[PDB]
Parts: sequence; structure tokens; C-alpha cells
Amino acid sequence: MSFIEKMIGSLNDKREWKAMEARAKALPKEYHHAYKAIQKYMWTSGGPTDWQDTKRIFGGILDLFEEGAAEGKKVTDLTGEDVAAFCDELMKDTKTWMDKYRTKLNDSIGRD
Amino acid sequence: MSFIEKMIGSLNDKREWKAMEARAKALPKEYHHAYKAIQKYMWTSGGPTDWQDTKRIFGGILDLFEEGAAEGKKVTDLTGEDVAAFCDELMKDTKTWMDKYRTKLNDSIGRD
Repeated sequence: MSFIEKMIGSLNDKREWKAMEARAKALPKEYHHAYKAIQKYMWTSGGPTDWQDTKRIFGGILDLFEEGAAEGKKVTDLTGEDVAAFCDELMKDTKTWMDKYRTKLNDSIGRD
Repeated sequence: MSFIEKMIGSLNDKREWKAMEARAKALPKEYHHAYKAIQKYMWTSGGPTDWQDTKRIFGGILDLFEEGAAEGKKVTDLTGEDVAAFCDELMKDTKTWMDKYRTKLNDSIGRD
């Protein structure tokens, strides 16, 4: 039943989210703050559009952050001070909501 | 009094908006539809961030659309079928909300 399968998928997704939130909380303050700042940035139209891609992107950020925190590195030693540019390289082959809106616009107008 | 001056600025802005809405409504159906589609696209993070720039951008779209409608041209004869790419050229030197969010992210993390 898709009704049930969707509900279970949501349980699973939210459980993975919770675990990812915990990974970020385990990091030092500056890293946890940076992760939350990047989340806000990604929860815009420059961000990923489904759970699969969100999981991949933020899980990668966490992997990088865990290595850096373990070496006592600063966040901006990893990402550069232009953190937004880092998010761009990170997202370059991932569909953004903006990508989807460009399609919506173009499909809407069609050959009018 | 800034309280009053702000209220009057809003009256003036909304009056200009109304007039622009009327310009678009005067266009043929396909052009009016295209304008509304572009509005939705711009009311995202790829769009302008203040009234001055909104006025400039949409007023320019209206100027173009009025010339094209007068020649019986199709909308996509003006913009191309990739309408999103047209909006990009249109916005290339105008600050977007995404531009502002990149700054917020970078300022938030600072040298952490």
C-alpha cells in the first residue's frame, strides 16, 4: 500500500535526519554553527530538491567536517572563507529547486 | 516622520504595481500569461530584492512585451523558448535574493 509505504519512508527519512542532526551536534560549536548556517542557505532555491540528494549533500558536509574537527582545523580552512562558493562546487551536479523552477517557467510558456 | 514616509512610500509603490499589473492585463492572453509565469519565477530566490529593481526589471519586460504584442510576435520570439535564460540575461547585473543569502552565509561563518 503506497499510503503505508509513504508513511514508513517518512519515518525512515526522519530517523536519518535525526542521526545527521546528532552528527552535527557532536561537532565543536563553530562547526555546528557552520552546518546550521549552510542548512539555512540550502533551504532556499539554491538547495537540493529531494531527500536522496539532501542526504548525499549533508552527509558529505558531515564527513568533511568530522575530518576537519578531528584535526583541529577551522571550518573555513576546509571550505574557504567564501562558503557559498564551496556550496556551489558541492551542488554543481545536483538538481536545485531553481533548476526545477526554470523548467516550470519554460514549460508554462511553451511555444507561446 | 519615517513612520509616515514609509507608509506613503508603500502607497506609491502599490500604485505603481497596480499600473504595471494593468499594463500586463492589456496585453494579449499569451503575453499576460507569460508575464505572470515570469513573476512566479522571479518571486523566488533568483529574483530582485527591492522595489526599485523590481520596477526596473518588470517595467523592462513590459516595454519589450508591448512592442512584441504590437507586432503580433509570439512571446518566445522575443525571449526565446528558454525563457529562464532570458530572465538570467535580464537579471545579470541586478542583485538577487540568492546573492544576499550568499553574503549572509559567508558573514555568518566569518573566519570560523
